[PDB]
Amino acid sequence: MEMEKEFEQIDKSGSWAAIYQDIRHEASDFPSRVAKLPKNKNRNRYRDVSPFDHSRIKLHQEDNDYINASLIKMEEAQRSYILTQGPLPNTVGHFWEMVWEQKSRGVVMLNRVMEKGSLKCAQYWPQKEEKEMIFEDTNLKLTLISEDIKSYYTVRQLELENLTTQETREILHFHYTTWPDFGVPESPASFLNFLFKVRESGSLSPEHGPVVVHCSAGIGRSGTFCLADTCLLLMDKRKDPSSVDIKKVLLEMRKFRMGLIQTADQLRFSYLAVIEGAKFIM
Ligand SMILES: CS(=O)(=O)N1C[C@H](O)[C@H]2C[C@@H]1CC[C@H]2O
Repeated sequence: MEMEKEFEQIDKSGSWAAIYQDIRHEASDFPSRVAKLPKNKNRNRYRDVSPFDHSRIKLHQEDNDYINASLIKMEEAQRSYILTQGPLPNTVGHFWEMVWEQKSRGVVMLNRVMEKGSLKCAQYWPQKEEKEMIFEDTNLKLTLISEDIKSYYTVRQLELENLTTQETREILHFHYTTWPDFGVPESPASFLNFLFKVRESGSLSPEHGPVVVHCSAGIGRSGTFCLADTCLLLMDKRKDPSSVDIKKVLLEMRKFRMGLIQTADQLRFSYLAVIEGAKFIM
Protein backbone atom coordinates (compact mmCIF):
# COMPACT_ATOMS: atom_id res chain seq x y z
CA MET A 1 0.00 0.00 0.00
CA GLU A 2 1.00 3.65 -0.26
CA MET A 3 2.26 5.30 2.92
CA GLU A 4 -0.13 8.15 3.80
CA LYS A 5 -3.25 6.02 3.40
CA GLU A 6 -1.76 2.96 5.03
CA PHE A 7 -1.08 5.45 7.83
CA GLU A 8 -4.71 6.58 8.19
CA GLN A 9 -5.82 2.95 7.97
CA ILE A 10 -3.62 1.98 10.95
CA ASP A 11 -4.76 5.02 12.95
CA LYS A 12 -8.46 4.33 12.35
CA SER A 13 -7.99 0.64 13.17
CA GLY A 14 -5.65 1.30 16.13
CA SER A 15 -3.26 -1.48 15.12
CA TRP A 16 0.18 0.16 15.55
CA ALA A 17 1.18 -2.33 18.26
CA ALA A 18 0.33 -5.28 16.01
CA ILE A 19 2.24 -3.86 13.03
CA TYR A 20 5.26 -3.21 15.26
CA GLN A 21 5.17 -6.70 16.76
CA ASP A 22 5.16 -8.19 13.24
CA ILE A 23 8.39 -6.28 12.53
CA ARG A 24 9.93 -7.60 15.75
CA HIS A 25 8.97 -11.17 14.79
CA GLU A 26 10.44 -10.96 11.25
CA ALA A 27 13.67 -9.12 12.18
CA SER A 28 17.04 -10.76 11.60
CA ASP A 29 18.95 -12.63 14.30
CA PHE A 30 22.72 -12.82 13.82
CA PRO A 31 25.47 -13.65 16.34
CA SER A 32 27.06 -11.00 18.60
CA ARG A 33 29.78 -13.17 20.19
CA VAL A 34 32.49 -10.50 20.48
CA ALA A 35 30.13 -8.13 22.37
CA LYS A 36 29.45 -10.82 24.99
CA LEU A 37 33.08 -11.69 25.83
CA PRO A 38 33.78 -11.03 29.54
CA LYS A 39 36.57 -8.55 28.79
CA ASN A 40 34.02 -6.27 27.05
CA LYS A 41 31.41 -6.01 29.84
CA ASN A 42 32.34 -2.43 30.74
CA ARG A 43 32.23 -1.44 27.05
CA ASN A 44 28.45 -2.04 26.81
CA ARG A 45 25.80 0.24 28.32
CA TYR A 46 22.89 -2.23 28.09
CA ARG A 47 23.21 -6.00 28.24
CA ASP A 48 20.44 -6.53 25.64
CA VAL A 49 21.80 -4.09 22.96
CA SER A 50 24.83 -5.47 21.12
CA PRO A 51 26.35 -5.09 17.62
CA PHE A 52 26.23 -8.10 15.30
CA ASP A 53 29.64 -9.62 14.56
CA HIS A 54 29.25 -9.28 10.77
CA SER A 55 28.61 -5.50 10.79
CA ARG A 56 30.44 -4.27 13.90
CA ILE A 57 33.01 -1.45 13.63
CA LYS A 58 36.53 -2.60 14.55
CA LEU A 59 38.99 -0.29 16.27
CA HIS A 60 42.50 -0.30 14.72
CA GLN A 61 44.11 -1.75 17.81
CA GLU A 62 45.61 -5.18 18.47
CA ASP A 63 44.82 -5.41 22.19
CA ASN A 64 41.05 -4.99 22.02
CA ASP A 65 39.28 -3.88 18.87
CA TYR A 66 35.75 -3.78 20.35
CA ILE A 67 33.28 -0.87 20.39
CA ASN A 68 29.46 -1.06 20.59
CA ALA A 69 28.87 0.36 17.06
CA SER A 70 27.45 -0.98 13.76
CA LEU A 71 27.82 -0.07 10.04
CA ILE A 72 24.40 0.28 8.35
CA LYS A 73 25.08 0.16 4.55
CA MET A 74 22.05 1.03 2.35
CA GLU A 75 22.87 -0.17 -1.15
CA GLU A 76 20.05 1.30 -3.27
CA ALA A 77 20.01 4.64 -1.44
CA GLN A 78 23.85 4.87 -1.55
CA ARG A 79 24.07 6.02 2.08
CA SER A 80 25.98 4.54 5.04
CA TYR A 81 25.60 5.28 8.76
CA ILE A 82 27.43 4.23 11.93
CA LEU A 83 24.97 3.71 14.80
CA THR A 84 26.47 3.56 18.29
CA GLN A 85 25.55 3.80 21.99
CA GLY A 86 26.14 6.95 23.99
CA PRO A 87 29.77 6.86 25.13
CA LEU A 88 30.57 5.52 28.63
CA PRO A 89 33.21 6.93 31.00
CA ASN A 90 35.59 4.15 29.89
CA THR A 91 34.83 4.42 26.14
CA VAL A 92 35.09 8.15 25.30
CA GLY A 93 38.60 7.64 23.93
CA HIS A 94 37.42 4.65 21.83
CA PHE A 95 34.52 6.77 20.46
CA TRP A 96 36.87 9.49 19.11
CA GLU A 97 39.33 6.84 17.83
CA MET A 98 36.45 5.46 15.71
CA VAL A 99 35.52 8.91 14.39
CA TRP A 100 39.16 9.42 13.35
CA GLU A 101 39.72 5.96 11.81
CA GLN A 102 36.42 5.93 9.85
CA LYS A 103 37.03 9.47 8.40
CA SER A 104 33.64 10.75 9.62
CA ARG A 105 32.80 14.45 9.22
CA GLY A 106 29.75 14.65 11.50
CA VAL A 107 28.43 13.28 14.82
CA VAL A 108 24.63 13.33 15.37
CA MET A 109 23.47 13.28 19.04
CA LEU A 110 19.75 12.81 19.74
CA ASN A 111 19.72 12.75 23.59
CA ARG A 112 20.66 15.02 26.48
CA VAL A 113 23.49 14.02 28.82
CA MET A 114 20.92 13.81 31.68
CA GLU A 115 17.32 12.68 31.06
CA LYS A 116 14.73 11.49 33.61
CA GLY A 117 17.21 12.43 36.37
CA SER A 118 19.85 9.86 35.28
CA LEU A 119 22.96 9.97 33.11
CA LYS A 120 22.30 8.80 29.53
CA CYS A 121 25.88 9.30 28.24
CA ALA A 122 29.23 10.76 29.25
CA GLN A 123 30.13 14.44 28.73
CA TYR A 124 32.39 13.50 25.83
CA TRP A 125 33.09 16.91 24.20
CA PRO A 126 34.51 20.16 25.68
CA GLN A 127 32.14 22.91 26.78
CA LYS A 128 34.64 25.83 26.72
CA GLU A 129 37.12 26.87 24.01
CA GLU A 130 40.00 27.29 26.48
CA LYS A 131 39.44 23.87 28.22
CA GLU A 132 40.34 21.20 25.67
CA MET A 133 40.13 17.42 26.28
CA ILE A 134 42.98 14.92 25.95
CA PHE A 135 42.24 11.19 25.64
CA GLU A 136 45.44 9.52 26.76
CA ASP A 137 44.45 5.92 26.03
CA THR A 138 44.00 6.69 22.29
CA ASN A 139 46.33 9.74 21.94
CA LEU A 140 43.78 12.28 20.66
CA LYS A 141 43.10 15.93 21.50
CA LEU A 142 39.67 17.54 21.09
CA THR A 143 39.01 21.33 21.10
CA LEU A 144 35.77 23.31 20.94
CA ILE A 145 36.07 25.87 18.08
CA SER A 146 32.57 27.43 18.00
CA GLU A 147 29.01 26.77 19.16
CA ASP A 148 25.66 27.93 17.69
CA ILE A 149 22.66 27.41 20.03
CA LYS A 150 19.22 27.42 18.40
CA SER A 151 15.76 26.73 19.79
CA TYR A 152 15.62 23.00 18.94
CA TYR A 153 19.26 22.05 18.32
CA THR A 154 22.86 23.19 18.76
CA VAL A 155 25.70 22.89 16.18
CA ARG A 156 29.32 22.80 17.31
CA GLN A 157 32.58 22.98 15.38
CA LEU A 158 35.27 20.74 16.93
CA GLU A 159 38.96 20.13 16.10
CA LEU A 160 40.24 16.57 16.49
CA GLU A 161 44.03 16.13 16.52
CA ASN A 162 45.84 12.82 16.21
CA LEU A 163 48.72 13.46 18.62
CA THR A 164 50.84 10.65 17.10
CA THR A 165 50.98 12.32 13.65
CA GLN A 166 49.95 15.94 14.44
CA GLU A 167 47.26 15.74 11.74
CA THR A 168 44.06 17.70 12.45
CA ARG A 169 40.46 17.52 11.20
CA GLU A 170 37.28 19.54 11.58
CA ILE A 171 34.30 17.59 13.03
CA LEU A 172 30.72 18.93 13.12
CA HIS A 173 28.56 18.05 16.19
CA PHE A 174 24.79 18.18 15.53
CA HIS A 175 22.87 18.01 18.84
CA TYR A 176 19.08 17.68 18.80
CA THR A 177 18.24 18.99 22.26
CA THR A 178 14.43 18.89 22.47
CA TRP A 179 13.30 15.22 22.17
CA PRO A 180 10.92 14.77 25.15
CA ASP A 181 11.90 12.65 28.16
CA PHE A 182 8.80 10.47 27.49
CA GLY A 183 7.17 9.57 24.16
CA VAL A 184 7.87 11.23 20.79
CA PRO A 185 7.46 14.80 19.45
CA GLU A 186 3.95 15.91 18.59
CA SER A 187 5.03 17.31 15.19
CA PRO A 188 7.96 16.09 13.03
CA ALA A 189 8.69 19.62 11.80
CA SER A 190 11.69 20.38 14.03
CA PHE A 191 13.19 16.88 13.56
CA LEU A 192 12.96 17.27 9.75
CA ASN A 193 14.48 20.76 9.90
CA PHE A 194 17.35 19.22 11.89
CA LEU A 195 17.81 16.37 9.35
CA PHE A 196 18.03 18.94 6.55
CA LYS A 197 20.71 20.90 8.46
CA VAL A 198 22.82 17.74 8.82
CA ARG A 199 22.39 17.09 5.06
CA GLU A 200 23.32 20.65 4.09
CA SER A 201 26.64 20.37 6.01
CA GLY A 202 28.06 17.56 3.80
CA SER A 203 28.21 15.12 6.74
CA LEU A 204 26.04 12.50 4.97
CA SER A 205 27.75 12.69 1.58
CA PRO A 206 30.03 10.12 -0.12
CA GLU A 207 33.16 12.30 0.00
CA HIS A 208 33.33 11.61 3.76
CA GLY A 209 33.27 8.52 5.97
CA PRO A 210 29.89 7.52 7.46
CA VAL A 211 28.15 9.89 9.87
CA VAL A 212 28.23 8.67 13.49
CA VAL A 213 24.72 8.77 15.08
CA HIS A 214 23.84 8.00 18.70
CA CYS A 215 21.30 8.34 21.45
CA SER A 216 21.55 6.39 24.72
CA ALA A 217 21.33 2.82 23.32
CA GLY A 218 21.82 3.77 19.65
CA ILE A 219 18.69 1.98 18.33
CA GLY A 220 15.56 4.08 19.01
CA ARG A 221 15.84 7.79 18.18
CA SER A 222 18.96 6.87 16.14
CA GLY A 223 16.91 4.41 14.11
CA THR A 224 14.27 7.06 13.44
CA PHE A 225 16.91 9.45 12.01
CA CYS A 226 18.45 7.02 9.50
CA LEU A 227 15.10 5.44 8.54
CA ALA A 228 13.59 8.83 7.68
CA ASP A 229 16.71 9.96 5.78
CA THR A 230 16.93 6.77 3.66
CA CYS A 231 13.19 6.64 2.85
CA LEU A 232 13.18 10.27 1.66
CA LEU A 233 16.26 9.67 -0.55
CA LEU A 234 14.61 6.61 -2.16
CA MET A 235 11.46 8.65 -2.89
CA ASP A 236 13.66 11.14 -4.82
CA LYS A 237 15.59 8.47 -6.75
CA ARG A 238 12.74 6.20 -7.95
CA LYS A 239 10.33 6.67 -10.86
CA ASP A 240 7.44 5.73 -8.55
CA PRO A 241 7.87 7.27 -5.06
CA SER A 242 4.76 5.48 -3.74
CA SER A 243 6.67 2.21 -4.12
CA VAL A 244 8.83 3.02 -1.06
CA ASP A 245 7.79 0.65 1.77
CA ILE A 246 8.94 1.96 5.14
CA LYS A 247 8.46 -1.42 6.85
CA LYS A 248 10.68 -3.13 4.25
CA VAL A 249 13.38 -0.44 4.62
CA LEU A 250 13.32 -0.87 8.42
CA LEU A 251 13.69 -4.64 8.13
CA GLU A 252 16.67 -4.12 5.76
CA MET A 253 18.32 -1.81 8.32
CA ARG A 254 17.72 -4.40 11.09
CA LYS A 255 20.00 -6.80 9.16
CA PHE A 256 22.86 -4.53 10.36
CA ARG A 257 21.86 -3.59 13.96
CA MET A 258 19.25 -5.09 16.29
CA GLY A 259 16.27 -3.29 17.73
CA LEU A 260 16.02 -0.22 15.48
CA ILE A 261 12.81 1.64 16.41
CA GLN A 262 12.04 0.72 20.03
CA THR A 263 8.28 1.38 20.34
CA ALA A 264 5.12 1.52 18.24
CA ASP A 265 5.04 5.28 18.93
CA GLN A 266 8.49 5.65 17.33
CA LEU A 267 7.23 3.66 14.32
CA ARG A 268 4.21 5.94 13.92
CA PHE A 269 6.45 9.00 14.29
CA SER A 270 8.77 7.69 11.54
CA TYR A 271 5.80 7.37 9.14
CA LEU A 272 4.68 10.90 10.04
CA ALA A 273 8.16 12.30 9.39
CA VAL A 274 8.52 10.67 5.96
CA ILE A 275 4.99 11.73 4.93
CA GLU A 276 5.49 15.39 5.84
CA GLY A 277 9.03 15.45 4.54
CA ALA A 278 7.99 14.21 1.11
CA LYS A 279 5.77 17.30 0.66
CA PHE A 280 8.47 19.78 1.52
CA ILE A 281 11.00 18.18 -0.80
CA MET A 282 8.90 19.22 -3.80
C1 LIG B 1 -3.38 2.15 19.87
S1 LIG B 1 -2.32 1.76 18.59
O1 LIG B 1 -1.79 0.44 18.63
O2 LIG B 1 -2.85 2.12 17.32
N1 LIG B 1 -1.12 2.83 19.10
C2 LIG B 1 -1.36 4.35 18.94
C3 LIG B 1 -2.02 4.93 20.18
O3 LIG B 1 -2.05 6.35 20.16
C4 LIG B 1 -1.18 4.58 21.44
C5 LIG B 1 -1.00 3.07 21.66
C6 LIG B 1 -0.43 2.49 20.41
C7 LIG B 1 1.04 2.92 20.25
C8 LIG B 1 1.20 4.41 20.39
C9 LIG B 1 0.20 5.33 21.23
O4 LIG B 1 0.07 6.57 20.65
